[PDB]
Order: sequence, then structure tokens, then C-alpha cells
Amino acid sequence: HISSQQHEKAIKSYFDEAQTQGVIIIKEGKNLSTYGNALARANKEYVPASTFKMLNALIGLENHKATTNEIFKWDGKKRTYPMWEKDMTLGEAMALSAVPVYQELARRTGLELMQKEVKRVNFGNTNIGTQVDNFWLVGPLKITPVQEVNFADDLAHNRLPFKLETQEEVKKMLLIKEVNGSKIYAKSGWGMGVTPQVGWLTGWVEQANGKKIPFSLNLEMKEGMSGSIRNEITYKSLENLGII
Ligand SMILES: *[B]([O])([O])[C][N]S(=O)(=O)[C]C1=[C][C]=[C]C(C([O])=O)=[C]1
Repeated sequence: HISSQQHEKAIKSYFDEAQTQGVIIIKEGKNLSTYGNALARANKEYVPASTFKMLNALIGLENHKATTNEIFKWDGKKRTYPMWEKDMTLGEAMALSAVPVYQELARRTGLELMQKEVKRVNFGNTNIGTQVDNFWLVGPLKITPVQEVNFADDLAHNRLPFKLETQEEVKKMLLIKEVNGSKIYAKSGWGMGVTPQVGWLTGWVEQANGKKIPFSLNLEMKEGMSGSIRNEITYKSLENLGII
């Protein structure tokens, strides 16, 4: 067995080498562990960015604003990324992190119902303000990494206050990787309309044996960083800890 000094040093080095600052929080049962090169980030608020898609989708499905097979049609207007210029389900929009689709869903839900559901879930600071289509991108909604891993822990275990079927539909949308009989469920986030920019990967490992290990990586993205650094640092960290 590797010392935890070694674990903490190895995981800190993954952040150091990506030349960023960040934290990965791992929950094992009820025990939270904080790793990385900027531990104090663990209890600081950031916009949830596209991590909010998880709750956005729970809210919309529970409230019959969409079904899992409905196709959100591209309206033909130029999008920020050409990959978004196509027709997609909530599932496909989740994988592509297609903001316009999740904005449409937010608009269907409406400000009033959205506010009620976010308070009911008590997600982050629970504050959505007045614009139903961008509160998760630029504020006022904010959340700590500890809160994000706890949200992930809830979803993984079907503990959120939504039907089981709602939760299962959403979890099916989040499978991003399989590694030696482990499945990684997670949602990326990248908040580019805040400064500094925040990057997220929040989810859980479902191990071969049934155990679900939640995690939230939170870091600072800067210009010319690749998105996949969030993934790379996560996988390296989970492997270093023998979680995958
Ligand atoms: B959300 O935070 O992922 C949306 N962020 S974005 O629209 O500013 C840029 C973007 C596009 C596609 C994928 C990502 C990502 O986070 O994986 C981000």
C-alpha cells in the first residue's frame, strides 16, 4: 500500500502539471476526502455552469416539459459551436453540453417553477434570480465543490426528491466512460462567462461490485486549456486512489 502522503502528492502533481489550480473531492460512504493543489477551493462558491444540466433535466422530465426521446430541433440559427447545429434529445444534448437545448428546456419550465424546484432541492445557494435561461452560466446561482459531490452522491443513490424513474432517466444520460468493469457517470462544466473561468467534472464511479463513489473536480480554466484536462486529471486521480 502507497502512503496517503504519496496519494496526496501524486494527485496534487496532476493539477500542478496541468498548470491550473483545483480540487477533487471524493466521497466514500459518508467520508469526504479533498485532494489537489488548492484545497481551500473545497468550500468556495462558483457557478455550476453546465453541471446544472443534471438538475435542469431532472426538473424538466419530472414536470413533463420533455420526454427522453423527444427531439429538440436545431432552429437553423448559427450556434457558438458547429457540433450544436443539429437535432438532439436531452441525452445527446447532455453529452455535447448543448446550452441552447437546455435553455429551451429551462424556458419550458419557466422562472417560477424553476425557482421552486431549485429551492426544493436546495441546490447550492438556491438563488436563480430573474433570467430563467442563464442563471447557471453567469450567476446568481453558485455552489461549492463539497455541495456538488453531495449532489452527485444523492443522484447516484436516488435520494433526490424526484421519482426514481426521473433519476434513472437522467443517470442514463451521464455515462461517459467504462474502465476495467467500472462505469464513470459525470457531467462536465466550463463557465466561460465568469472570471476566472471555472471548470467542473462532477459524478460518480459505479464499481463492478455495486459501490458508487461520488467525486467533484473543480479547477480554474484559462484560455488555451483543453476541456479534456478535466477528464484526464479525474481519471488519473481515481486510478491513483484505486477507485478505477
Ligand atoms: B457548460 O459549462 O459545459 C457550457 N460551457 S460552454 O458553452 O461555455 C463551452 C463548452 C462547450 C462544449 C462543452 C463544454 C464542456 O464543459 O464540456 C463547454
